[PDB]
Amino acid sequence: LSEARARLANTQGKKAKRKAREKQLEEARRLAALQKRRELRAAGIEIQKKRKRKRGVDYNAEIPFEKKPALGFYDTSEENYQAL
Amino acid sequence: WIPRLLEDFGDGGAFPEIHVAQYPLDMGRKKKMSNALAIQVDSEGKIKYDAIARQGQSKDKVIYSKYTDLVPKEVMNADDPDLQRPDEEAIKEITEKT
Amino acid sequence: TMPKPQWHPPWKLYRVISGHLGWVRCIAVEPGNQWFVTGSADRTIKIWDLASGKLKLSLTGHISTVRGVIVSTRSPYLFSCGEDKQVKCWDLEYNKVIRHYHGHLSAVYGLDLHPTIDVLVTCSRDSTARIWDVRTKASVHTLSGHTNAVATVRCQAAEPQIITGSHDTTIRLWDLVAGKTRVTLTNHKKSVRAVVLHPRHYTFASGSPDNIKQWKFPDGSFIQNLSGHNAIINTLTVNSDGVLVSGADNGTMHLWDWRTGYNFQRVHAAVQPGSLDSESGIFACAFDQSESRLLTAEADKTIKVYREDDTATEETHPVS
Amino acid sequence: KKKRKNPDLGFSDYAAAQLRQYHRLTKQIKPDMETYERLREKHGEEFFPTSNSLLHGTHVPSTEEIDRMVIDLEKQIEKRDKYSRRRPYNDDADIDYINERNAKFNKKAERFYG
Amino acid sequence: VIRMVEMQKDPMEPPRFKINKKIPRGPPSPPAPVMHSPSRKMTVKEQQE
Amino acid sequence: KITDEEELNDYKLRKRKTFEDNIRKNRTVISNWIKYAQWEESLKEIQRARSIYERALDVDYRNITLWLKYAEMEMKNRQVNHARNIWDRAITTLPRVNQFWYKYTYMEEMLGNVAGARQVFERWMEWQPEEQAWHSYINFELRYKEVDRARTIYERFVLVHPDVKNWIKYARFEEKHAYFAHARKVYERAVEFFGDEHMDEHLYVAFAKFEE
Repeated sequence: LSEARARLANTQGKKAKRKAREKQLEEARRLAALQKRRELRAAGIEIQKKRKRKRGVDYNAEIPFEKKPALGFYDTSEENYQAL
Repeated sequence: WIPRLLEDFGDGGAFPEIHVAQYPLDMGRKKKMSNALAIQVDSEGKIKYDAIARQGQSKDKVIYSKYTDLVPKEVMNADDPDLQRPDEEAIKEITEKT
Repeated sequence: TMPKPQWHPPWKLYRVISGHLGWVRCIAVEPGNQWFVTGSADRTIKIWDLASGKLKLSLTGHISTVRGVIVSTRSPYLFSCGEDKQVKCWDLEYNKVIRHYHGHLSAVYGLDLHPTIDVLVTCSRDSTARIWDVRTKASVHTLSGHTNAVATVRCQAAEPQIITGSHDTTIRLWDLVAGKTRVTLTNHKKSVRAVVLHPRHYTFASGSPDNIKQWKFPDGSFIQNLSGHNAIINTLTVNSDGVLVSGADNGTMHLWDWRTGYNFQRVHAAVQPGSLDSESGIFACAFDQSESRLLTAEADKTIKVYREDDTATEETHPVS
Repeated sequence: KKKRKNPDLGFSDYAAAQLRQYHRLTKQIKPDMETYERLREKHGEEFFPTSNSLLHGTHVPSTEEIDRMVIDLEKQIEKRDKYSRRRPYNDDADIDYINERNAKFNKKAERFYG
Repeated sequence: VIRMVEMQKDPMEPPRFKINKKIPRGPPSPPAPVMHSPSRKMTVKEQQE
Repeated sequence: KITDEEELNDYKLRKRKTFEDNIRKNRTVISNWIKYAQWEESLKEIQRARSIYERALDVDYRNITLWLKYAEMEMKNRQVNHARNIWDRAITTLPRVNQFWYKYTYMEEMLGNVAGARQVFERWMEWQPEEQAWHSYINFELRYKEVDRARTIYERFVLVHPDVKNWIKYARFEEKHAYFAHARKVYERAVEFFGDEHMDEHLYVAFAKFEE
C-alpha cells in the first residue's frame, strides 16, 4: 500500500523529478561560490576565473538587440525617465 | 518704436527698417532639434498620415492605408481601354530586359 | 446595381474517371489539347486521354504527395512538385526525370512557369518562393517576406511578374528581376489559397473563405467583391468568356460571371460509391484548351468532367 | 431620483467587455467648462478640425493633468487584476487529483462529460 | 588621376576566411496596414457551439 | 536580499538569460515577450522594455494585447509623447480594432486635449465604423455642451447607418433638448427618405408619440 501510494503520487516526469532536484542543486554552487568569492576578495585577493564566454555579456552590459522606437508627429526628445 | 513682443506686430510682420531682429509670430529664434518628423499636408490641405505608415520607405512602395481603398470601384465595363494588357511590343521589351 | 450580367449557359457533368489511390491534387492540360495530367497523393502522375478518358500512362518517381504539375508550352517538359521538397523536370520524349531543383526546406505547394523566359517559380511551406533557372537548375532568387506557408504562385509576362498568396492572409506582387515585393494586399481575413489572372484584361482575382476579390494590375487596386461562397476555396479558374469557377473544399462549386460578379450556377456533386460524405472536396480545376470542358480533381479520388449545356436559353434559365 | 440596471452576459467578444468598461469610465468623467472656454478663447477656429483640416504642432500638458490619467490607469489596472475570482481552497470534497494542474484538468473534464 | 590595376590571384591558395557565421534574422519591413472589413459579432451561443 | 551592486546584477543576469533563452526557444507565443518586458519595466529599466516591445511587434504586429501592454507601459511612466506616437502607429496599422481608437481618445480626453480628441474622432469616423463608435462620439460632444456639433454628427450618422432605429434616436435626441421644429423636420425627412416600399410600424409609432 505504501509503495502503491508511492507510485500513484509520482506525477512529475521521473526526470522531471531529477532536474527539479538539479535546479535547487546548483543553487548551492552559486550561493557557496559568492560568499566564498565575497570572502576571497574580502581577504584581499582579486581572483579572476577567466573571461571567455561569447554571448554572455549580451544581457547585462548592453541592450541585447536594441530596436529604438520609431518617431512620429511628436517630439520624444525631452522625455526621460526615473531610476529605481 | 522697436517691436519686442510679437503683439507689436498686429497681424504679423517684420520691420526691415527697424534695426532689431524681428521674431513676428514665433519668428527668428532657432529652436531645439526635436524628433517629430515633418507634419506634411497634401495638395489640398489634408493631413497626409500616409507618412507614419510609410515610415522609412521609398516612394516606389504603394501603401494602401486610406478608407477609400476599400470601396468597390464601379468597373463593371467590358469595354474600357483602361484595363487591357500592354501591347505585345512593350511585353517584348520587358522580356528582353528581364 | 449593375448592368445586367451576360447570359452564360450552365454546365452539366458528363464523365467520371476513377483510377487514383489517393486524393487528386493537381491537374493540367497539354498545349495541343490531346491529354491531361493528374498528380495525386498516391505519389503517381497519371496521364489521361482527353477525348476518351482512357489512361495512357503512369509515371512514378515522387516520394510523397504530388502537389502540382504543369506542362511547358515551349519545350517537351513536364514539371512536377511534391511534398518531398523536390521539384522535377520530366522529359516527355523518354518519360524520365532529367533535372531536379534542390533547395526548398519544406513541402512545395505549387509552381508556375514563365511564359516567355525559361524560369520556374515555386512556392513552399518554408514561406518562400524561388525563381529557378530551367536550364542550369540554379536558384536565381529567393522571394522571401511572407510570414507563413506560401499557398500559391502565378507568374505572367507583363508587370508585375509574380503574384503569391499565402497562409498569413496576404497577397504580394513581386518584380522578377529585382526580386522583391512591390505591393502587399491585406484585404483578406483568411488564408489566400487561390489566385487567377484574367486572360485578356490586366486584372486578377484572389479567393479566400471570406469572399473572392478582384484587383486591377499593376499595383493591385481593388475593384469589387464576389460573395456567397462560404467555404475554404481551393481553386479559381477563368474562361476566356468571363466564366469564373470557384471550387471549394467541401465539394461545392460555384460558377460566376467574371465581369459583374453574378453567381449563375451552384454545383453540388455526389461522392463516388465507397466514399464518406465527409470526403467530398475539390482540389483543382482546369478548363480545356478549347475552353469547352471543365475538369475537376476531387478528394474522393475521381476526376469529373463538365461540359456546357447546349439546350438551354435565357428564358429556360433566366438571370436574376 | 434615478434608476437603471445592467446585467452581465457572455464575454462574447473581448470587444464587448472592453466596450462595457469604456461605458463605465466615460460616464464617470466630469469636465470643466472653465478650462474648456479658456482653451477656446485662445485658439478659436482651430477647435473644430476635420480629420484632415487643421494643425497645431503639439498641445503640451500641465503635469497636474498627467497625474489624472496616471491615477485612472492605476485604478483600471487594479480592477482588471481582479478579473478572475478564485474559488477558496476547499478540501471538503473527495480528492482524486495528484497536483493542481491535475485538479484543474479534472474540473474541465467535469464540465464536458455529464 | 589614378591607375587601377587588379592584383593577381595565386592559383594554389585555399580560401582565406570563415564563412559560417550565424545570427538571428533582421527586422522585416514596416508592417503594412491591415485593411479589413469591420468585424461582426459572435453570440454566446456560437462560442458554445 | 541583495546587498548591492554585484549581487543584484548577477540576479539580473540570471533572469535575463532565462528570458532570452525562452524567446530564442519559441520566438512565438507572446506570453514570453510580455512577461519579459513587464519585468524589465518593474525594475524601471524602460529602455530595455521599449526594445523588447519593438522586437515583439517585429515578430507579430497583428496582436492587440501587445500594442495595449505597450501603450499602457508608456502611459504609466508618464512618457506622454511616446504614448501618443504609439497610439498613432496602432490606429494606423490596425484601423479596424476599435479598442485602439477608444483608448487613444480616452487618454487625450483625460490629458485635457479636447481638440486632440476631436481630431481622433474625426479620423475614426472617416472609416464609417459602427453605431457604437458614432454614439461614443456624440456622448463625447455631450459631456461638453456643443450641441450643434452633436447634430452635425447625427446628420452624418443617419446617412452612414440608414436604419429606422437611428432616425428614431436622432429625433429623440433633438426633442430631449427641446428642438421641436427641428424634430418635426427630422420625422418628415425620415418618412420621405425611407419610402413606402419598406416603411413599417416602429417609425410611425414614435412619430405618433412625438406628435401626441
